[PDB]
Amino acid sequence: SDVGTVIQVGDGIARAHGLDNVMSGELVEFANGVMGMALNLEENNVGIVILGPYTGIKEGDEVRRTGRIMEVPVGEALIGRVVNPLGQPVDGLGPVETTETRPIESRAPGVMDRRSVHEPLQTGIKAIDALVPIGRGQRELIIGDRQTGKTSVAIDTIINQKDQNMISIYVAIGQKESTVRTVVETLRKHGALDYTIVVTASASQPAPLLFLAPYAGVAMGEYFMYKGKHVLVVYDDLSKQAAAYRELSLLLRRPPGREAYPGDIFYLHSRLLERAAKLSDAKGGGSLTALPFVETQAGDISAYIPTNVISITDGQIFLQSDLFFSGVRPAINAGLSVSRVGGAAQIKAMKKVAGTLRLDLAAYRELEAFAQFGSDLDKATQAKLARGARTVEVLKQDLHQPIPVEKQVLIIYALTRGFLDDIPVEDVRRFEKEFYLFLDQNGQHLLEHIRTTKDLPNEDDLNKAIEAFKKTFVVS
Amino acid sequence: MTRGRVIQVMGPVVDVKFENGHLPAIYNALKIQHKARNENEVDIDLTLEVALHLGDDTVRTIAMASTDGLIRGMEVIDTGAPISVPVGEVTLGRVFNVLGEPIDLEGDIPADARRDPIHRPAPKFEELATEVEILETGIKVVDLLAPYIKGGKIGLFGGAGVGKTVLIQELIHNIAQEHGGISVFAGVGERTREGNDLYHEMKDSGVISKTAMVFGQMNEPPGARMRVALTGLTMAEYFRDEQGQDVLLFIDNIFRFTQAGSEVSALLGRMPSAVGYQPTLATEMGQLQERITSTAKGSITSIQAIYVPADDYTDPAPATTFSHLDATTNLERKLAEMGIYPAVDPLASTSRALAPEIVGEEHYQVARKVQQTLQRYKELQDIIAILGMDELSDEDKLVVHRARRIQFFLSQNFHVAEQFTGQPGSYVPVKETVRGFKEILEGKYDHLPEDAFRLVGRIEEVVEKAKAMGV
Amino acid sequence: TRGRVIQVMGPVVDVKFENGHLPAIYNALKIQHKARNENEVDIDLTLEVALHLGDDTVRTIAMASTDGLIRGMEVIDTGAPISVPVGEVTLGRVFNVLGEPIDLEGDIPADARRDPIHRPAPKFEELATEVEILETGIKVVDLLAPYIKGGKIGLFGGAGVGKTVLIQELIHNIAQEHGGISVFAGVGERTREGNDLYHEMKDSGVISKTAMVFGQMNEPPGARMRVALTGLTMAEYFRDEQGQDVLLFIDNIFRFTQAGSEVSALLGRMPSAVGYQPTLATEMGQLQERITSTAKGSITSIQAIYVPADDYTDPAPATTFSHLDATTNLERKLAEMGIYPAVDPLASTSRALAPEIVGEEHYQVARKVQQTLQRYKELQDIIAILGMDELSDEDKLVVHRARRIQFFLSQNFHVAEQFTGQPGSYVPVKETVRGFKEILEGKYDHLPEDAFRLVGRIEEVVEKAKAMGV
Ligand SMILES: Nc1ncnc2c1ncn2[C@@H]1O[C@H](COP(=O)(O)OP(=O)(O)OP(=O)(O)O)[C@@H](O)[C@H]1O
Ligand SMILES: Nc1ncnc2c1ncn2[C@@H]1O[C@H](COP(=O)(O)OP(=O)(O)OP(=O)(O)O)[C@@H](O)[C@H]1O
Ligand SMILES: Nc1ncnc2c1ncn2[C@@H]1O[C@H](COP(=O)(O)OP(=O)(O)OP(=O)(O)O)[C@@H](O)[C@H]1O
Ligand SMILES: [Mg+2]
Ligand SMILES: [Mg+2]
Ligand SMILES: [Mg+2]
Repeated sequence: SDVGTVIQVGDGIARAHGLDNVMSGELVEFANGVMGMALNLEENNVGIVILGPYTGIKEGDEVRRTGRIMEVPVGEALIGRVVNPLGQPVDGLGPVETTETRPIESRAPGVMDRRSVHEPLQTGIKAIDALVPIGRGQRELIIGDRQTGKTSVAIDTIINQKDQNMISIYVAIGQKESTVRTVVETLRKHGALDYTIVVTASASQPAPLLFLAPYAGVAMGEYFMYKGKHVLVVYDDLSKQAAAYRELSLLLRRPPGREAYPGDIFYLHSRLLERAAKLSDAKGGGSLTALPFVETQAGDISAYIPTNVISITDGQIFLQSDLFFSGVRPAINAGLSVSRVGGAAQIKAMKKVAGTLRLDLAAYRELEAFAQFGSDLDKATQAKLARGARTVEVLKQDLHQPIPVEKQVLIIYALTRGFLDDIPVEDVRRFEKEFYLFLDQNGQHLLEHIRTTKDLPNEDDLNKAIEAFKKTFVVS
Repeated sequence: MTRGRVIQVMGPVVDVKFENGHLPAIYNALKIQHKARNENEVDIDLTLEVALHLGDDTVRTIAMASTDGLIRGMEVIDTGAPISVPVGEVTLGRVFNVLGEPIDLEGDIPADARRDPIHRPAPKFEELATEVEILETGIKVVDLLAPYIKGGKIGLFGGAGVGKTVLIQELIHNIAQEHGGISVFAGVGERTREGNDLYHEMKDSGVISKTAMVFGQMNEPPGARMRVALTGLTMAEYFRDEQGQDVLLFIDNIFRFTQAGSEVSALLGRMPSAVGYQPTLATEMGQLQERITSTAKGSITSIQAIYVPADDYTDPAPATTFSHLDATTNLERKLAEMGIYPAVDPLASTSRALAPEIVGEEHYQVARKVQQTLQRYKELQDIIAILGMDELSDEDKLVVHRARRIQFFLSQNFHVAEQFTGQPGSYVPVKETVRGFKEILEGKYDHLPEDAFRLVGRIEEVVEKAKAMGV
Repeated sequence: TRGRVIQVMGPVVDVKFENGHLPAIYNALKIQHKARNENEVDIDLTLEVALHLGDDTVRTIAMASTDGLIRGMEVIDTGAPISVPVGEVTLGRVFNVLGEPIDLEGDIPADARRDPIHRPAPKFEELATEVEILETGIKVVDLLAPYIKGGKIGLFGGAGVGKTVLIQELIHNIAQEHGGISVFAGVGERTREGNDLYHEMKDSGVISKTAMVFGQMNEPPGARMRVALTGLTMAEYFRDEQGQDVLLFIDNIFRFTQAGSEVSALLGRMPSAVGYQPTLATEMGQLQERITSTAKGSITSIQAIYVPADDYTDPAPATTFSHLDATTNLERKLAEMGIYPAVDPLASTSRALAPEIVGEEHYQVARKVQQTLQRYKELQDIIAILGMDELSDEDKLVVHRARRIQFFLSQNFHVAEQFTGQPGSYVPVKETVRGFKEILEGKYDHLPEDAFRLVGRIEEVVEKAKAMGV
C-alpha cells in the first residue's frame, strides 16, 4: 500500500519497510507531522531523508506517502515575507497566502530557448559597473575571503535596483539568524523589502534543509520568470550547501573524492544554476539572474569547490584581503576579475568611455610588482604608473552610497582622456564630488543628453565644461 | 518490562535492547545501577545518552561515565527525559559536573528542586533583538582595533602557549570585578590545575557569590567533554529567560568540543570526513552556538577561546566556528617570540562594531588609518632587507620611523601577569587610548627610543620611562 | 520481451529480465508508462546496459532523470545499441544524445539510415601521417608550436583561462577557409554558449556545413558520457562512407570521464587514484582511438580539456597528454598579467618544430626565443633575492628583450572585440618570423614596452609607439 513502518532512525536518515508504490523523489509524512523525501529505493527498504527535527521519530513508527514530488509553494504573497525552504511562515503573520506549488525537480530552459544577454543592470558601484559589467539573465560569481564585502555588494545591488521592477529573492543558507534579522532590517530601512522574498536556512534547522534552500529559491523565482518578469536570486554562501550535501552523502555511506567532497558536487551546482536564463521572445522574455557566493579559505582561487562553481558561472569578482586592509574598498583584484558577457551589458556611452580599463589596470598591477623588485624606471613607465595609480582612486567608493549610471561616465571620461593630470592623487576623491556638484548645478544639459540618448554627447561642450571646472577647482 | 538488557559494549559506546513498544527517544538519559553478587563483579554508577535507534529493538548509546566493568545481561533504566540538570538560584557559588551534581564538597542540592533539560531548540527569528554597544575591558589593542559587543560572541584564536587563558582570566578580572553582572564559567578541555587556581583566585578576590561553574576536564570519557558546554548553556538560559537576568558566559578552548565529537562519531560507526572529523561538524556546532543569543527578554554575552590545532588556521574546526562569531582576536606567535604581549594580530582581528557611526567617528577615523600604516609596514619590509637605506627613503622611511614606535604601544602590562614581572597591571580607558595613539601619530613623542613603548599604559608614562632610563 | 525494475539509486537502475532472455552490454532499453492514477507520474525513459549482475539482473545507466520510477515497472528491450541518424540529413540540424532533433525545424523519418555508436577502432594498416602546417593566424601557435593538418590539437586549461575564445577564433578562421564537413559536439558546456554559437553560425551561414549534437551541464551523467561518441559517430560516416574531409570539435572533453567517475561508485567499482574509477585509461583510449585519420579520409580534431583543480599532473589530463600531437597549455598567470591568450611558451609543443617541416630560419628563431624566455624565467628568482642593480650588462639585456617579447606574443583578436573593443587581426607566418627576428636582434629596443602590448603586426607596434609620443 501507501504506508510503511520505520526500521532505522538517526542523524536525519530513516530507512523504512513497506511503501511499495513509492516513486523516486516523492514526499512522505511521519506521524510527527515532519515531512521526508524518499531519495533511494533498495530491494526491500526505502531510504528516507528527513525534512524536519528528527528527535521525535522512533522505530516502529508509521510513514505515509503524499503522492507528489517535492513541491514548493509560490505566488505573489511571498513578497515581503520570511519563509522556510518549505512553505512554512517564519515571521508568523499568518499563512504565506501562496498561489500554487511548483515541483522543484523541473528541467532547465533548453537549447535555443534563450537570447543573447543585452539588458543592462546597474549595481551603483563605479568599479563593478566600469570594469566587470553585469547583464540581466547572467550568472556571475562574487568570491573572496570572509569579512571583505560580499553581502555589502549584494545588498547595495538590491537596494540600487529600486525603480526598475525586479522580483528579488535572497536565500540565506546555514546562516546565523541575527545576521538574517540585520539584513531584513536593512532592507526594510532602505525601502526594499516590498519587492524581496527571504528564504531562511539556519544551522539550528536540520542539515537537509540547507541543501534544499537554493533549489527552493530558484523554484520560487522561476514562476515569475515564466510569467515574464525580470527576477534576481542571491545565494550568499553556496559553500555551506556543499558541506550539507557532503554530510548527507557520508551518512548514507558513499565514498569521497578530491578534498572530501563526493563526485556529485559538480552535478548538484550545475543542476541548480542552469535554471537561470534570459528566455526567448517566443517564451515570454523573462530574465532570471543569479548571484551565488562562495568563501575560499586563505583567499585561494585554486581549489575544488571554488573552481567547480567558477566553471559554471559567467564571471568572477574577486575580493582580496590585503587590498581591503590597505584601504582600497570595495577591494576587487583587476587581474582575476572578468565577465564573460561583457560589452553587451554596458550602455554604448560607457563602452565608448572605458573599454580598455581592466586590461590597463592589470598591466598597472604587474608593473607595480616589477617596480617592487627593481629600483627605478624610465619616464614613460613613470607616466604609466602615475595614471594607473589614479585609476584606483576613481574607483574608490563608500558604503551605502549608490550612484546612477549617468554620473559615472563623466568622471571615467575625465580620467581616460587625461583631465586628471594636474590633480595630485590625494585630491582625486575630492575632485570627484566637486565635479559631481558642478555638473549638477552648471552642466545639466550634457547629463540630460546622456540620459535621454543612452549615448555620449558631442564632446566639445563636455571638454569646455571640464576645463571650466578645472578653473573652478582649487588644489590642496 | 520497562527495563532493558545490555547486549554489546565497545569502548564508550553501549548497545541496549528494549522490549518492543517501549523504546526511548534520541536524546534520552538512561541509568545503570548494579548490585554485585560475586567478588569478581564491580559496583556501577553509570548513566548514558541515546544516539541512534539501530533497528530490531536495539538502541545505541554514549557513555557519560566510564564503561569499565560492564557486563552483558545488566538492566538499564529509562528516565524518559534528558539529564534534567537542577537549576534555579540554588546553583550560585557552586561547582558542578556534566550530570548536574556538585563537586565543591559543600552539600547536596535538595531532591525537590526544579530541574530542566539540556537540549532544547534555539530562539526564533521573531524573538531575537539586535544592537551594537561597546563593552570596555581596558586592553589597548582590543579596545582600539576591535571593541567587544555586548550581547555578542567574542573569540580568542590562538595556538598552544600563546596566552588565551591569560586573556580569559584578565578579562574576568577587568570586566566582571569592575562592571558587575551574573557570570557563568564552563572550563572545557583544560588542565585541571587551572580549575583550582581560578576557584582560589575568585574566592580571594571575593566574587564567587554571584557565579556558577561546571567542569568536565580532559580525563572524562569523550561524551562528557562535549555535553559540558551544553550544561553550562542550560544553566545560563534559566537566568536569561526565567529570572530575566543578563549573563556573561565564559567557555575555554571550545575546540575540545569538536574534538570530542569527532572521537564519539568515530566510535559510533559514522564514516570519516575532512581531517578525521565527523560528518556532522557544523550541524552539531551550530545547534550549540545558535542558542547563545540576546533575546529581548535578556542577553548572553560570551567570551570564548578557540585553540588552533596546528600552524594551519584552515583546519575545519577553526574555520567552521568563525562563521558564528561577531568579534575575534587572532593571537600571533612571532610577536610572542618578540615578547610583545598580548600577541594579538592587529590586522587579522575583526569586529562588527568598527564603523564610523557605531563606535564613534573619531575612534574609527584613527583606527582604520593605524591599520593602514601597519599594512604598509608589512609589505614594505622586503625593500629594507634587499637594499636598505637608499631604497627605504623619504615617505617610506618616515612611515617606518613612526610605525616602529606605534608597533610596541599595543603592548600593555597585565594584572594576571604579576607572576612574571614584579609590577601590577593597569586598566586603560578608551578616551586615553584614542588620544594616546593620536599623539604618537603627530610625531609628538617619536624622538623617544622605540623600546620604551613596551608594557605601559598611558602616553605620559613613556616620557616618564624615557626620563627614568635617561636614554 | 520485458523486464521489471527492482532498484533505483539516482543515475543507476537495476532491471530484472526473468523471461529467459538477457540483453547484451551497451544495449538500450525503453520505459514507457501511463499513469494509472492521480498519484503516478507518466514517464518516458531509456536505459543503457553497463554491467551484468548475477540472477537475471543487469545494471543500467539511465539517460534521463529517474523521478517517478516505481519498483515493478516494465521495461522493453530494443535489442540493439543507441541508434543515431546518419546521412546528409544531419547537416544544419541539432540533436540530443538519443538521436532526436533539438531545433523545432522538423523531424527525421523512420527510413533514414541509423548506425550504432559502439564499434572497434581502426587498425594499424589503415592509418596515414603527414607533416603539413595548418596556419592559424595566431602569433603564438604559428611561431612557437605550429599546428598540423590532420593532427590532434589540444587546449589544456582550468576554469576561465581563454579556452573557448581560442575554440571560437579557430572555428571562425578554419570554417572561413576549409571546404570540410564539420561536426560540433558540446560535452558538459554552458547551455547558453550553445545558443550563442548557433546564432553566430547562422550569421556566418556555415550551419549547412555543420552538424551539432548537444548535451550540457543540466543533464544526468549518461548523456554527458555518450554525447561525444554520438558526434564522433557522425564524423565517422562523413570521413569514411562519403570520403569527405571532416572537422570534429569538442569543448571540455573531461566531462566524459567525470560523468563516468560519478556513477562508478554506484556500479560497485573500488576507488582508485584521486576518486577516479579504476577503468579510466581504458575508456579514455577507447574514445580517443576512434578519432583518427585513415587513408579513406582525414579528421582534423581540435579539442579542449579541463583540469579539475588546475593541476596539470591530475590523472585525467595526464592520460590525455599522451594522445595529442600538438598541445597549447593555458595557465592563469599570463591571464593575470594581461597578456592574451594564456598559452605557456615553454610548455606548449607540437610535432612540427623541425627544419624538415618548417625550415631552418623558423626553427632557429623559435628555439632562440624559448632560450631567452627560460633565461628570464630563472633570472626572476635570482633578481628577487639579489635585486636588479647587481646584474651585468648582458643579464640586463636578457630581461629587457624577454619583456619586449612576451608582450608581442599578445595579439589583438577578432572575437575579443566584445571583451576589449578592438578590431582584430590575422598575422601571416612570414610576418611573425620577420618581426621576431627584428626583436631578437635588438632592432626595436628604443620603443617603450607598452607599445608592444596587444597588437597584430610590428608595424602596428611602431604605430602605437608613435601614438605614445616617443
Ligand atoms: N564601500 C565600502 N566602503 C567601506 N567599507 C565597505 C564598503 N563596502 C563594504 N564595506 C565593508 O565590508 C564589510 C562587509 O561585511 P559583510 O558582513 O557584508 O561580509 P560577508 O562576507 O557577507 O560576511 P562574513 O564575513 O560574515 O562571512 C563591512 O566591514 C563593511 O564595512
Ligand atoms: N601578559 C603576559 N605577559 C607576559 N608573559 C605572558 C603574558 N601572558 C602570557 N604570557 C606567557 O605566555 C604563557 C601563556 O600561557 P597560557 O596557558 O595562557 O597559554 P595557552 O596555550 O593559550 O593556554 P591554554 O592552552 O591553557 O588555553 C605564560 O605561561 C607566560 O609565559
Ligand atoms: N584574447 C582575449 N582578449 C581579451 N580578453 C580575453 C581574451 N580571451 C579571453 N578573454 C577573457 O577571458 C575570459 C575567458 O572565458 P572563456 O570562455 O574563454 O573561458 P575558458 O578558458 O573556456 O573556461 P571554462 O573552462 O571555465 O569554460 C573571456 O570571457 C574574456 O573575458
Ligand atoms: Mg556575510
Ligand atoms: Mg589555559
Ligand atoms: Mg567551456
